[PDB]
Amino acid sequence: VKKGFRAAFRFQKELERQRLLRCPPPPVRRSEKPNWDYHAEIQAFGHRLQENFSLDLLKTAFVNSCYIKSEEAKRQQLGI
Amino acid sequence: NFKRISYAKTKTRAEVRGGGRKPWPQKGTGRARHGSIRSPLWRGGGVAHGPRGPTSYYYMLPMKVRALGLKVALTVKLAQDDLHIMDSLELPTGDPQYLTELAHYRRWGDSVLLVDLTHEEMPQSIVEATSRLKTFNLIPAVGLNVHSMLKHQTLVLTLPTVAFLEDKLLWQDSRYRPLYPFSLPYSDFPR
Amino acid sequence: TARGTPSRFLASVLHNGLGRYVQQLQRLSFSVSRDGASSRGAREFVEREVIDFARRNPGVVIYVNSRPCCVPRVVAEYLNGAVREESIHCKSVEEISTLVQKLADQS
Amino acid sequence: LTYFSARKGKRKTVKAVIDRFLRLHCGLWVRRKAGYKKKLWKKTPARKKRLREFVFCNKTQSKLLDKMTTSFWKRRNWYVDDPYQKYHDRTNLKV
Amino acid sequence: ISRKWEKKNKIVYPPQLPGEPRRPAEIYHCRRQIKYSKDKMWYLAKLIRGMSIDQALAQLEFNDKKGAKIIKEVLLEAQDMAVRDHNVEFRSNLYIAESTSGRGQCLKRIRYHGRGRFGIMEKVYCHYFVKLVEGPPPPPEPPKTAVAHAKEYIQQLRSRTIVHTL
Amino acid sequence: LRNRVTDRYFRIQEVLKHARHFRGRKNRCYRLAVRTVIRAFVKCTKARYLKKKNMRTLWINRITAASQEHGLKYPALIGNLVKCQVELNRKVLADLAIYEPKTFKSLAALASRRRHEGFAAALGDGKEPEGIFSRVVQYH
Amino acid sequence: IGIRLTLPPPKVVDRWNEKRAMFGVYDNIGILGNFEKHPKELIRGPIWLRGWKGNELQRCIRKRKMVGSRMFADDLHNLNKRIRYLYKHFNRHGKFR
Amino acid sequence: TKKRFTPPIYQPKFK
Amino acid sequence: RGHKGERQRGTRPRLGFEGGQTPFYIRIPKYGFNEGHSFRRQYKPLSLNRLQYLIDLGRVDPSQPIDLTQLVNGRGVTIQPLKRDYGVQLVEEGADTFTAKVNIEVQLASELAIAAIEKNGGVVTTAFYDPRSLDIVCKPVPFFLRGQ
RNA sequence: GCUAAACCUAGCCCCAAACCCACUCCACCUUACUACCAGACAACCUUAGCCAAACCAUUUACCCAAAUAAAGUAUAGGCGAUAGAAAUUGAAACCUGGCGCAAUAGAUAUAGUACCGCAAGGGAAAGAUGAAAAAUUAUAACCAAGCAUAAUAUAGCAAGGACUAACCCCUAUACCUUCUGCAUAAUGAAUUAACUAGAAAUAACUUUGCAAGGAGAGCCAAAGCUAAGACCCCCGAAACCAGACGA
RNA sequence: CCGAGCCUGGUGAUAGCUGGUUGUCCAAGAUAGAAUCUUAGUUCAACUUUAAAUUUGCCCACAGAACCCUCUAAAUCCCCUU
RNA sequence: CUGAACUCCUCACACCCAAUUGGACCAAUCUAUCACCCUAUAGAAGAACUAAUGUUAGUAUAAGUAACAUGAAAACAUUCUC
RNA sequence: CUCUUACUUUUAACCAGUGAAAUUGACCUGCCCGUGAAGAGGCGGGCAUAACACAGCAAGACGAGAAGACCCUAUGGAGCUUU
Ligand SMILES: [K+]
Ligand SMILES: [K+]
Ligand SMILES: [K+]
Ligand SMILES: [K+]
Ligand SMILES: [K+]
Ligand SMILES: [K+]
Ligand SMILES: [K+]
Ligand SMILES: [K+]
Ligand SMILES: [K+]
Ligand SMILES: [K+]
Ligand SMILES: [K+]
Ligand SMILES: [K+]
Ligand SMILES: [K+]
Ligand SMILES: [Mg+2]
Ligand SMILES: [Mg+2]
Ligand SMILES: [Mg+2]
Ligand SMILES: [Mg+2]
Ligand SMILES: [Mg+2]
Ligand SMILES: [Mg+2]
Ligand SMILES: [Mg+2]
Ligand SMILES: [Mg+2]
Ligand SMILES: [Mg+2]
Ligand SMILES: [Mg+2]
Ligand SMILES: [Mg+2]
Ligand SMILES: [Mg+2]
Ligand SMILES: [Mg+2]
Ligand SMILES: [Mg+2]
Ligand SMILES: [Mg+2]
Ligand SMILES: [Mg+2]
Ligand SMILES: [Mg+2]
Ligand SMILES: [Mg+2]
Ligand SMILES: [Mg+2]
Ligand SMILES: [Mg+2]
Ligand SMILES: [Mg+2]
Ligand SMILES: [Mg+2]
Ligand SMILES: [Mg+2]
Ligand SMILES: [Mg+2]
Ligand SMILES: [Mg+2]
Ligand SMILES: [Mg+2]
Ligand SMILES: [Mg+2]
Ligand SMILES: [Mg+2]
Ligand SMILES: [Mg+2]
Ligand SMILES: [Mg+2]
Ligand SMILES: [Mg+2]
Ligand SMILES: [Mg+2]
Ligand SMILES: [Mg+2]
Ligand SMILES: [Mg+2]
Ligand SMILES: [Mg+2]
Ligand SMILES: [Mg+2]
Ligand SMILES: [Mg+2]
Ligand SMILES: [Mg+2]
Ligand SMILES: [Mg+2]
Ligand SMILES: [Mg+2]
Ligand SMILES: [Mg+2]
Ligand SMILES: [Mg+2]
Ligand SMILES: [Mg+2]
Ligand SMILES: [Mg+2]
Repeated sequence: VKKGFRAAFRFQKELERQRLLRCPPPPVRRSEKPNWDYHAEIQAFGHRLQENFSLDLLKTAFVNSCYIKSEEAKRQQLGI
Repeated sequence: NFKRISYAKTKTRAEVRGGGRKPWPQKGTGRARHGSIRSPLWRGGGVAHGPRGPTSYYYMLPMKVRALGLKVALTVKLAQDDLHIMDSLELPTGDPQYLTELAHYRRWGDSVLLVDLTHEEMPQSIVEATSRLKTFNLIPAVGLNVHSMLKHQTLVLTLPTVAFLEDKLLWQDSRYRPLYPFSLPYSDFPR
Repeated sequence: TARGTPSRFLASVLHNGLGRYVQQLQRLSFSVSRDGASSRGAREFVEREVIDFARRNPGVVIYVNSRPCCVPRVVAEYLNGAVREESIHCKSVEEISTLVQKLADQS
Repeated sequence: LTYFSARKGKRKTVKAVIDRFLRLHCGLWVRRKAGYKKKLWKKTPARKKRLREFVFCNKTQSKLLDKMTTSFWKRRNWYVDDPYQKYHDRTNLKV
Repeated sequence: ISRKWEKKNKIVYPPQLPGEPRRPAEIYHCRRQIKYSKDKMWYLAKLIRGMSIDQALAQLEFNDKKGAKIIKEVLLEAQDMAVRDHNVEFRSNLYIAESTSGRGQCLKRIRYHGRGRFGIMEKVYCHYFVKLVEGPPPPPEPPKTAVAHAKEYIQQLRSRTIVHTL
Repeated sequence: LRNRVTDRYFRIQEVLKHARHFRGRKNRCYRLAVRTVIRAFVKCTKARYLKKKNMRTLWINRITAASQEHGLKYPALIGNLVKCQVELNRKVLADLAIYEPKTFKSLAALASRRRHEGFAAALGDGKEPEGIFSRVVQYH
Repeated sequence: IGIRLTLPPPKVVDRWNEKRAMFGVYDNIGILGNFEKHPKELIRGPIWLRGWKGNELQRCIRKRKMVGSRMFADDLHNLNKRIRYLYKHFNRHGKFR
Repeated sequence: TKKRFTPPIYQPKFK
Repeated sequence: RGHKGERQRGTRPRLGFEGGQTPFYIRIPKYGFNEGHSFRRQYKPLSLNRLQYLIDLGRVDPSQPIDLTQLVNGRGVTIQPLKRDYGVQLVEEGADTFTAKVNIEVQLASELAIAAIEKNGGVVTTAFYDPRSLDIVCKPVPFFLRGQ
């Protein structure tokens, strides 16, 4: 056994990458991942396109009936 | 490094057991030519260029240089508001929790070096509080050193210690070149 | 290598620049350390540079997560979905200002 | 040369240099001429005149002779009534 | 040493939905440390590769090589293992999906030569791996016909661009 | 203190990743791959002079072919377009012969017209004036 | 091959133990102690190395005259051989003269 | 032209 | 290290070897330049400028007799008895500017240095100290610690 | 997917301190480990040579009773290589620690065993679960070469430029060493892993300190002195001598 | 493997001879000759490298440098200016 | 007319000599102090291998090649041949 | 020997079982002429050319094996002889 920590730590990182390639994880929504603020991401959406959107209206343009129906199912199970 | 002694040592091809006989004839075998089985090229052979301890790293900076580093450490502590003068190291209680709550209220730091003039005149109150702590260490003025001043964030000196330091450190700035060691009798030394 | 690597043809994202120009950089995620000499240049970029960089680029959402770390990194995400991760380890403020701006210009 | 002695561990001095050459504190080495006592009956007075003259050595020679001697032979001495006392210091020398 | 082949019969798939199609059963089996060469055994595992269980057993029953009697024993016990443990209805509805050989832990002995010379001989060992799959043997791929050759050639003639220009 | 290389695995993988697509044992054995990876990088560095050379050879071959369709030779097209102050390079000319054939015939007719004016001037002794397409625009 | 597959146990170090918290103390015992003691006298270890420095040939020569009369026969014989080898290398072999 | 002959060298038995 | 030869193999000849021809340091004849150098007497010079400089700074008081000990105690000279030093020789440098009335004892003195000291009203005397006494006069304290 | 890979202990090294030193019975100098019979044998004595001197022939450092200094000085010497004092001076001293190794390392050592040799003598290799194995249908997988999954299609140091496209087109005389000069049909190399090779004085330079003084007695000094930093490899003969073992 | 045995040790014998000599990047850099039991090597010089100090260096105008003598040679040396 | 790493053009620029020499960086390891998904400033050193008919171990190539082996029948009792 | 032939055994080749050694820079390993460290499968100009095993042959790979024992060199050794 050789003494040291840098090479072992660096080798664990390559093993993780190899493991991910062999067994890639299922994709998930970007909101679930870290570093996400819905209110900040939706303002940039408009400024990005150089348009004077209305936040109240733009937030309802992304809300779909399927999401509302399921959002209620989650509350019923919990009684809220 | 001046008091470091490395004890590492390896064995040369002359100190490894055996290795006196020529392994096989010089010519004919069709193999490489070797004189011993304990040469560095072999498994289990001697170390060509390894440690040959015990090795010492002793050297001395000039007295005037070592005395000047103390001045700089004492000056840097004050300029950075890390030096605190006291009149006496007498605590009301020998509780180590008191000395810890006292350094946090005054915002001294995580580590404090307490310097007293002598080792025998140390109040027992502070001796019982620092003996149980790890970052609140107590030394006599004779044990002051640049390494411990840099390791600790805060430095605490008593008034007697201040006069003691000035006398010792300023004597180097005005003194003849030694005729013989200062441990021998002199006209005006010590004091 | 060319033979040891892949290739592509020159292209754009949604015919960008044809009707209007849309900045492709969509998100910037910095990971600096409160303590750590590696992140010294990243801390000074967050004090004076990042705020002025966000004013100029309102379509980019910038996240600054200050946590313990030995290697600070900046992650750039683009509209097309590409993700480029880069290290600002032991880089001066001037080096991090030209790098972040390069990320904003890319597609 | 012996760079490290086996008893003291220090550099030694070549005593064949001490019996032939003289070192001035400035760094100059003085010597005699090879053959100033050989076959004087076949040599001219002019040649004999420059044979018994004390001459200096060059840079390459003096650098070698300084390596073949220790620091004891490079110290400044104050012998009493030394004939070479005035030659141990250079005067009006530039560069 | 590695023994992953024995752990493949322990994976449990989730129950299938009503609309999903019937999933074929897979049966992994092997024999370790066979006193035989993997190079000689490779010719036997290559023979039955893709065959049916009953056709493979017939070819190995009239083969003169020693490995034949060993593989046939591994196939018979994988056949029973399938119906008894892996819920296979018909024992003949199986085919050889995978069949190969592996190197085993081998020993080293000395072979004496003339003039005081010597060689190092190895007592060779091998493994045999087989995978059975429920169902009939997949039909062999028909040989490429002239219509496919011409259809492919014309497709290459239609995919060629003007290179090194706009 | 005994020090040993702990990361020799990564030192050789940055060489073998460039040898993965090679053939034989020089795609997995460092000793063999290093000598062929080093030759590949040198070939790639010297190939930047050949690419530029072979391109111009390709353009000229395509211009020569497009000029023979109109009864011209490569020197008579390039040389006489310069005499008409038209500074079009081989790359553009070869692109026009493929994607703009009606423009390339106009350029060949211009070169053939300027070529015929040169012959007419070589028969005269200077008295006759210069041709319409032989005039040169001056820049001060 | 040649690289461990797991991470080693963490290397926990106490930076505030006795030996680290009191390192460097009494190094100026002379300057601040009226030169009664010398810092070299605080060094512990081989008696032939206290307050002294040299190369291997100098160390080996010094050890043989200071504790050579107490050394084991095999160790003393090897010391003498080491001094012989080093005498030849330093005084006869090298690039510079 | 001295008669030159190399004797065979056996290896450790335990190998 | 170069290519082959004695250069690369570390087997160069000794210093002074010229390849075989009689070396330079051997073909020169022997002369007694340093014959008996260890038995010659040396005297550290003390200039009148130095002495006057020590008196103007208070490092040597002219109110008491000046001997070899007072000069050493004032760091005016540095005697090396082990280097065949036998004392100090009073030299005449700085005689014109010298202005001091002293009673100095020096092992050697020039005729002009004497005149400069006897002109201002002083006294100069020459005395002999053997190597043993010379070490005691310069460093008395180390001698008083020997119980002799 | 096989073969394998991976591990942290065993103990070891250098110091310090302390002087060290047996046992049940029985057997053992004859052919040792052999209960029992007439004997008288007795110990001491300059090491040599390799090597250096570019040969060699006088000569060529080897702890010898206190660190330092005197001093590489006196002195010796084919007065060459090199060797080399003393008078005198006079210091410190609290075992239980480590900028030492961690199974090709560190003791050869799991052992002076196995094995080789008539004998003197030479002399190895290796181990790895877990709190529990009275949990063994157990501790996941991912990594060298080598193979397998998966033989092959004109043409060429095997690649590069590229290309819609693997190949086809175009370009291109392996590497190290050694040489006036090597694709050379000159040397070495099947490959993987691990191990495997620049050690220091003199002076000078650079950066601090103090300064006609410097230095923590010694020494140097006509700006010097103190301190630091930074320059000198590995394997290999035939041989020579001493002392043992062998008809 | 007896032109004189084997083992251990002196011994890390010696070898001007062969072989080998391990991270990245940039830069300057091809050399009259003398001596030597010396020509398979070494030392000095010459060339080459680094640091420092200082002032000239290269190119070159006239004028100028042998008689004896067979090639009445191509040229050189010296040299302000530029 | 073709035709270079010559030269121009757009941008950039320390980025093509052996031995030798000077300089700028640096992997990993240990120590001091930081740091705390693996780093920083320093101090140290058994500090870096495509080559020594290199050392040890593993596995290939040659190669499933060279080579090796059991007299006959039968009731396994026995008999037969040599 | 002219001048060889036939048969038997061994070997041989095929099946089965067991299973070495020297050698090996990497190889996708052709011919002619020319070139070149002066004798080319690898360079130049031409010719030839789907892929692949087995059995034979010994012209070449300056084929393998042994750091040429001939020759010269080394201020390298040794044996013998001698005014
Ligand atoms: K040397
Ligand atoms: K000799
Ligand atoms: K061992
Ligand atoms: K050749
Ligand atoms: K050869
Ligand atoms: K070759
Ligand atoms: K080679
Ligand atoms: K007998
Ligand atoms: K050679
Ligand atoms: K030579
Ligand atoms: K017949
Ligand atoms: K042949
Ligand atoms: K051959
Ligand atoms: Mg030995
Ligand atoms: Mg040897
Ligand atoms: Mg060892
Ligand atoms: Mg036999
Ligand atoms: Mg070489
Ligand atoms: Mg040479
Ligand atoms: Mg000799
Ligand atoms: Mg004495
Ligand atoms: Mg071991
Ligand atoms: Mg593999
Ligand atoms: Mg081709
Ligand atoms: Mg190399
Ligand atoms: Mg030649
Ligand atoms: Mg060539
Ligand atoms: Mg060839
Ligand atoms: Mg050769
Ligand atoms: Mg060195
Ligand atoms: Mg002899
Ligand atoms: Mg003898
Ligand atoms: Mg007999
Ligand atoms: Mg040698
Ligand atoms: Mg250059
Ligand atoms: Mg001679
Ligand atoms: Mg020569
Ligand atoms: Mg001029
Ligand atoms: Mg061109
Ligand atoms: Mg250019
Ligand atoms: Mg440029
Ligand atoms: Mg780093
Ligand atoms: Mg570091
Ligand atoms: Mg190393
Ligand atoms: Mg390796
Ligand atoms: Mg090797
Ligand atoms: Mg064959
Ligand atoms: Mg056979
Ligand atoms: Mg038989
Ligand atoms: Mg067979
Ligand atoms: Mg070979
Ligand atoms: Mg030819
Ligand atoms: Mg064949
Ligand atoms: Mg044959
Ligand atoms: Mg030879
Ligand atoms: Mg000889
Ligand atoms: Mg000899």
